[PDB]
Amino acid sequence: SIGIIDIGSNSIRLVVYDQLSRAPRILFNEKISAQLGRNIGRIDEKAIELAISELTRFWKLAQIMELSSLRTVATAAVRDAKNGAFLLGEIAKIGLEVEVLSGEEEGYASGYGVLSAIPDADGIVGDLGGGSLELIRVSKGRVKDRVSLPLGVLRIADIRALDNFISEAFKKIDWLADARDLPFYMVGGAWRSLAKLDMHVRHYPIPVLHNYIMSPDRPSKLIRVIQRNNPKKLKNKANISTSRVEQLSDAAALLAVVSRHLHSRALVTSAYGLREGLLYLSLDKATRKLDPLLWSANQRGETAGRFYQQGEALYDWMSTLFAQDPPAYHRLRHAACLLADSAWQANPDFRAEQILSIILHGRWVGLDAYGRALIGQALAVSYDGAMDKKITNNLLSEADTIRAVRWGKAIRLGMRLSGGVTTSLKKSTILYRNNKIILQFSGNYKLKGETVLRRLRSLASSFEASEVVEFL
Ligand SMILES: [Mg+2]
Ligand SMILES: [Mg+2]
Repeated sequence: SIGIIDIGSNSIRLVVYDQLSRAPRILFNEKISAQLGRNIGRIDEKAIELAISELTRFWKLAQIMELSSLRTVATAAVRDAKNGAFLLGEIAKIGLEVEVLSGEEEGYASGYGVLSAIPDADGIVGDLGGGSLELIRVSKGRVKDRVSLPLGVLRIADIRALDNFISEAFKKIDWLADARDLPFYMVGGAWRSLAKLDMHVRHYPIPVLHNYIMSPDRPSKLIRVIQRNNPKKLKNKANISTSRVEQLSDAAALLAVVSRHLHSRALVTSAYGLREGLLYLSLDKATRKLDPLLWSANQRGETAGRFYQQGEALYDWMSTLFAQDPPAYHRLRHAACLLADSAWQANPDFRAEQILSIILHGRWVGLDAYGRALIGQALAVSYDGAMDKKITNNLLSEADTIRAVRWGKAIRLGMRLSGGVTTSLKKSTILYRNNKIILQFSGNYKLKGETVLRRLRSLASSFEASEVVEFL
C-alpha cells in the first residue's frame, strides 16, 4: 500500500511496503545503478536519461499496484548540482513531486531507522551513501546529535590521506568524545554489502543481515580480501553482484578509519535505514514504541496460521513453566509462540527444517543472531526436529539449549492438545512443582484423550520430572 523512492547520487531505489505499520513487509524492492552525481559541476545527460526512464517505471509500478501513497525523496547532493533544480522539475513531470532532504532531515531519518529496528540502540549510526556520510548519535529511544559529511562513496576515491581527512573533520564534532566505546550501527547499501562479504569470507553459519556483528578489525581485513580476489568471482559468490567492487574497497577503507576514530567497540548492521526511518517518523508516536519483533511475528501468524493468530493464549498457557527465564528471554518465548503455527502446510517430516529457515533467514528486526538461534531451535524442537547446532554455529549455551528444547516441547503439547485453537487452553494449567510436570484441567476435560499425552511425557522427560495429569 505505500511506496518510497530514494534518489541518491550513486543509485536510486524504489521500495513498496504492504502498509504503514510498526514493521511493514517489503512487497517490492528495486535498485537502479544510475549515478547522478558522477559528473560533478553538472549531472551528465546520460545519467539523467537513465534516471528519468527508471523513475517513470517506478511511477508506473505504483499506479498498477494501486498504492495509497508514493513518496519521492532526494538528497541535497543531487539538488545542489549546477543543473540540480532542472532535473527535479523533469522528475515532477513524471508525476513525482521530489521532497529534498536537508542534512538534518536525512540524518534524523537514518538514525530513527536504526532505532526502529533496534529500539535499545545506544551508539553512533553511520549512513554511508553515494554523496554523504551521516553520523548520528542515538540513545534512550532518541536521536541526540548528528553531523552530515562529504564522504559518500563517490567522494572517497578522490581522497584515497583518508585518515587525515577524518581526523580533521572529527576534531570539530564535540559530541564524539562522549560517545566513545559504543556500537557503530551501519546503514546504507555499501556497508550492508560489505557485511554480506564478511559473512561469506567467514563462512558464518547464520548469514543474518540484521544485527550482523563485526569486530572493528574486520574492515581492514576486507580491503585485503578484495585485493586478493578476482572481482567478478567475489561479487557473485558473496551475493553482492550489482555492487561496484572498487567502491566496496573504498567503503571498507572509510569504515576502518571512521570506526577507529570513533573508538567503535562493534560494527552492527541494521536492516532498517533512511527509508524505514521515514516510515517510523510517519507513525503516530505511540505506535513507534511497539516491539517490532513481536509486531512482525504476530502478523506472520495472522497471515500464515490455520486459525489466524492463536499464539497469545499459547504463550500465556506455557509461560507458567518459564517464569524464571532471564528478563530478556520472555519476549523471545513470545515471538516463538506467535510463530508456532507458521509451518503447518509442510509435510510433517520437513516442518522443523522449514520453521528453522523462516526464523534464521527471515527479515526479522529487534533480534540478534543468538536470539534467532534460540527461537529457531525451540521451534524446530516443537516440530519434532533435532537441533543441528552447526546450522546455528554452536552459538547457544547449554542452559539455553535445554531451555529451547523445553520451550519447544511445551509449545507442541499446547498446540496438539488444543488442535491449534489455543483459546481452549484457558481452562488448563501446566506447572513444574516438586519434580513433577503437571497438566491441570479446570475445564475442557474432554480434550484429554490418551495419545496426545505422549507430548506431555516428552515434556516431562526434558524436565527430568514425573508426568502428572490432574483434573481439578
Ligand atoms: Mg541514502
Ligand atoms: Mg547521504
